[PDB]
Amino acid sequence: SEFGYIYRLAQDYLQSVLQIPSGPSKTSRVLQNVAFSVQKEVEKNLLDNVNVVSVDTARTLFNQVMEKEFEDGIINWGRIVTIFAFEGILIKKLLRQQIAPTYKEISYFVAEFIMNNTGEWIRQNGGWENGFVKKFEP
Repeated sequence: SEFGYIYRLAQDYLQSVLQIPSGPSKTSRVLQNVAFSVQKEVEKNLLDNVNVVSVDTARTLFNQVMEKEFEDGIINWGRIVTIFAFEGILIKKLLRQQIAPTYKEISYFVAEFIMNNTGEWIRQNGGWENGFVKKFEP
């Protein structure tokens, strides 16, 4: 439910990256706008010499990059938006390099990280609808 909210955010962001067909919530559309901006820059600043052949590789890649994104233990909405930006980067490299034909599997370990590492802060700072949306909405 709390997890299930973040899973929907992650699933929505995935469906937008893959350009897949109601409609996301305002919260989700606001997140997708800011996340895709960050994604464009992060993919720029980095990834080639690593082949994402498996969803277990993208999960392993995700933990490696995000444990470094939060090393100092400081968190803010900008860092949390970078989580979704990196999920989009891994989907793209997965779609290309998967030695295989998984939407659900990626949404899950993105939500697991957010829930298990930022859930308390997100709540204490307004949640998605009273903290993130209020800060990033037009």
